[PDB]
Amino acid sequence: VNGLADDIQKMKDTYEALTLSNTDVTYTVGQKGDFDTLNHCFEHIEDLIVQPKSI
Amino acid sequence: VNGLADDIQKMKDTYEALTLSNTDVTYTVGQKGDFDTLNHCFEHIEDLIVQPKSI
Amino acid sequence: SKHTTTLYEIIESELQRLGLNEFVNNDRIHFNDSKHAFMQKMLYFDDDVKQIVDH
Amino acid sequence: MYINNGRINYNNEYGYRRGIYREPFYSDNADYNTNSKSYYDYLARFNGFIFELCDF
Repeated sequence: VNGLADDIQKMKDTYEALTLSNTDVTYTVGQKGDFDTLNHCFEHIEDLIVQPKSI
Repeated sequence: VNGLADDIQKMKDTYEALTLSNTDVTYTVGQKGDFDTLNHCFEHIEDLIVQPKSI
Repeated sequence: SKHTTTLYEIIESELQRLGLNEFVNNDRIHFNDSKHAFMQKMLYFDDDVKQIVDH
Repeated sequence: MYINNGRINYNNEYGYRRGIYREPFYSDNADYNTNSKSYYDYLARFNGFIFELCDF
């Protein structure tokens, strides 16, 4: 079941990265931000399949 | 659960874009390596749709 | 627990009050996580269990 | 030893009982203590509800 969940999450990440290449994205880093710490924020950016227009 | 796995496989087959991955890689060149010559290895690299995080 | 409760039941109740969950965790379900399960936590004497006992 | 072909299926080759009869693989001449919930656990559940009501 965990393998299936991992496959679902990876496919969702790939499609979200693909469909938002043209968009311009904003990640908020902080206590209430999208990411808890800066290093966690840039681990997500590194993992993107296709980088967007501007972050 | 087997039905869910079959659904995942069918949708991976139908949408080929979701198969893309940028995990790290290690192509070995030699007589019995992955690629026959160094030109082939870097010809295949330029053919990758998405460049992995490190090669 | 045929007459009165056990220490394990009280500690488990307080841990559940704290909001912890042993199965689902971070979107991957494990029946016996060995890291977030209430057992294998009061045996390693985590900080939460020590706070509960001191309370 | 081969993979389950990517599909999980549950089967018990060596089970305790086969229909009405009993298989010889496992033993029954053992007695285990069974510990159920006492009145204090009923009180604990009622106190949990009262705690939620107080929070509301």
